[PDB]
Amino acid sequence: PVMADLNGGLQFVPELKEFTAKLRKELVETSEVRKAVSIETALEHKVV
Amino acid sequence: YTDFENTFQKTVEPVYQMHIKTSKDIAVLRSKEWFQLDDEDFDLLNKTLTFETETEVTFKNANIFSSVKCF
Amino acid sequence: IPRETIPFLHLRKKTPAGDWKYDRQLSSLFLDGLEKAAFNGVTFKDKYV
Repeated sequence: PVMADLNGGLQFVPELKEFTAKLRKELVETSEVRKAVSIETALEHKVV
Repeated sequence: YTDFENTFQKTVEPVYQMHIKTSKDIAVLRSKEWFQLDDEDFDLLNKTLTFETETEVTFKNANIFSSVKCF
Repeated sequence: IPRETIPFLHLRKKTPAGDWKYDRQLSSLFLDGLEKAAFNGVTFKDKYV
């Protein structure tokens, strides 16, 4: 029997679950912050 | 009367309360140029803030203001 | 426990790469516990199983 590792070195990243969760939260936060700030700036412009 | 250059107004606004829950609220508040904290490193997270402001305005006509000052 | 020999009973510790390897300190804990159990006995009072 042959065992083929087609994983591209992913096994060498430690604490993979936490690392990927951190990446995901980074992205989600950036998106949400930017959206909220843009909405508030637009509303301030529309009232002023 | 239409002599709006002689007119002005002063209103004591109701006190407003905000419960800062998420980092989104902190980010939005820090975006507003008028929101100024003496301690730039203050931790707004899970804090209750109260705003007690006064607005002084002058007029250019019935519909528009010629100067606005909230503090 | 001799240097460079594995006890017949031992504990293992997971490495950063995620493989379980023999751990001397944990196995020492386990074997000391067994030694105490053999000599003084061990109580399971208040244990629900």
